[PDB]
Amino acid sequence: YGFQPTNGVGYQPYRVVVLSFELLHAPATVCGPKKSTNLVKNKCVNFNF
Amino acid sequence: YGFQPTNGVGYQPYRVVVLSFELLHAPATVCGPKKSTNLVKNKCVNFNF
Repeated sequence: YGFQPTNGVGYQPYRVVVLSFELLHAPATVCGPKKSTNLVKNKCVNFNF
Repeated sequence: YGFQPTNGVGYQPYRVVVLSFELLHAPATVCGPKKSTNLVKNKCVNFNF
């Protein structure tokens, strides 16, 4: 490449990262800040197990 | 000014410094990177006093 600070757009260097990840194949182990709550029973509730 | 990294030449910021010299009126105190020599006399020589 010929990266020079005087070059116009379409020639300046860009930094690129691609994120790939499997939806589900096993016990998942990568995810963010969801607060693990307690456990309730014998009631109609919604859950995010 | 509207300096943006996407701006083309003729709009990116430039840094400028100007140096002005007075042409000597007193014992000078800003000399070049020269080294002095011993003093001779009674001989045809050239000098840089």
